[PDB]
Amino acid sequence: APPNLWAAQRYGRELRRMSDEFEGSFK
Amino acid sequence: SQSNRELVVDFLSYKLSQKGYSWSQFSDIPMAAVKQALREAGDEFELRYRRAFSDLTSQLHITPGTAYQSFEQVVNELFRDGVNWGRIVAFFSFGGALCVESVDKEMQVLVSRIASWMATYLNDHLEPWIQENGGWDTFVDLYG
Repeated sequence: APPNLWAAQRYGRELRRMSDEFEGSFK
Repeated sequence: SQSNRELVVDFLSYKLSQKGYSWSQFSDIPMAAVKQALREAGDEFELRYRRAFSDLTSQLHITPGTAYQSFEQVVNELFRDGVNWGRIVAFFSFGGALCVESVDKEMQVLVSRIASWMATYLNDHLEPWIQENGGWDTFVDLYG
């Protein structure tokens, strides 16, 4: 993917990290 | 599923109304408990991770021209590894923040387009996992 989409990639990777932590927060 | 497109529409409308906008300004076992859990899960996620939603339109250089690619890049990465209920909530909030900000920056055209991308993604890549996991009732139970 071109550089113009790498930011969206890093953002997605960070998003995954925050939601995995969120996931781990469930009952 | 139409219930899935209904989940997307419900959630986005909620997020939009939440900022003064109305979903109708851009578009032509129970689900009530599901819509509610998602709404809450979304608010909590957006609250605990405010940073990831600050200036999304800026964080991604979003335009009606690059919107789809950006959307798909974020989402394919988000689920690159697989699926969790957590990522699914993240998926919803992301699309929601995306719409709210598109409207804020005179790109209201993206709203319905985003909904379509979400529903399509929900139905094609998430639905199998959802069902395999017991359906949305499982989320309602596992969340709050």
